[PDB]
Amino acid sequence: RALDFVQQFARMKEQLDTAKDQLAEAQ
Amino acid sequence: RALDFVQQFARMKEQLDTAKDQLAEAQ
Repeated sequence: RALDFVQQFARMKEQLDTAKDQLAEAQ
Repeated sequence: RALDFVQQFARMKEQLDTAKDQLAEAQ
């Protein structure tokens, strides 16, 4: 309900960070 | 508790933009 969503949102934040680092490596 | 969904949609917006920029760099 709440804790599960917090974990999910931190997960997608780390997803975003991984995507940004991949992008930086690409450039 | 719609703040959760709004923040989630913002996260997906940022992820989508990152993926689009990755596509542009590959091109």
